[PDB]
Amino acid sequence: MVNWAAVVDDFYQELFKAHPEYQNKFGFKGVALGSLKGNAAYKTQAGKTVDYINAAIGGSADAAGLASRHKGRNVGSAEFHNAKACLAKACSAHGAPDLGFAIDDILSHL
Ligand code: HEM
Repeated sequence: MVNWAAVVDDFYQELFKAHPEYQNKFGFKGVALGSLKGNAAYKTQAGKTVDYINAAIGGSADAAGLASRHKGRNVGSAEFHNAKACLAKACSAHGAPDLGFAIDDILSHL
């Protein structure tokens, strides 16, 4: 099966490398990027991200609800466009399909 967990790990490496300040909104704020896999807050967040991807592909994802939740953290369209780029890189590095369609669905509610 597609190793979405590995894709997600690379995604966060790309995301926080390009936009380190985004990491301050998370429970693993301040943690060195190279050590995130050993952080409990990160493990939970990564798991939820993997789940969301599998839900988008599976057809059960609630893109409107995820979009609203992000707005509730002052995360909007600009951040998701940046994320779209980081995720494309991560997908490509693992021979996984691009997930732009899934991010676009979230964007349609931002
Ligand atoms: C590919 C793009 C993204 C995906 C698939 C994604 C997915 C998710 C998911 C599934 C959750 C859990 C929501 C829940 O528990 O109901 C979450 C939470 C969150 N996301 Fe994202 N997200 C993305 C982009 C971003 C970006 C660019 C930021 C910028 C800061 C961000 C900030 C947050 C924050 C602060 C939380 C809450 C963390 C917490 O509860 O400790 N997200 N995201």
